[PDB]
Amino acid sequence: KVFGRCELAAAMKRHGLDNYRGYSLGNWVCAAKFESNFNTQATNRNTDGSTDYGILQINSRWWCNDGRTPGSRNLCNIPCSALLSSDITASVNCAKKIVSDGNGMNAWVAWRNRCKGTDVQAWIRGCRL
Repeated sequence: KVFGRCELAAAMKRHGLDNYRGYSLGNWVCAAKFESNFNTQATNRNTDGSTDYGILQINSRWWCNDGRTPGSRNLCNIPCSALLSSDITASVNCAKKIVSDGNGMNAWVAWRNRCKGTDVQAWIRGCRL
């Protein structure tokens, strides 16, 4: 499923992402906008044997189990394909696990690159929240 900027804002908000670990709602819409394009079915295949999955692009070597990624941990207890459905629960759930440990949304390269220290309050402007 491919989200529209506000229904993704409203959905991420449904799921308690607004202000989770000190990052406002727009910080998330932004990472997801630049990582996948609100495309929950996106898949990228890095160098190292890992692959990135869904709307947020979570990495198979720390976070999920697709079983073809060595050096695999399974910190989210999730198959990487649960990350590609249309409901963002699994992805939100695995996003909180990530962000929680100790680096923050710095975990996401695209937020680092294109959202970090920018007026992110502008990816939620307009939306009923």
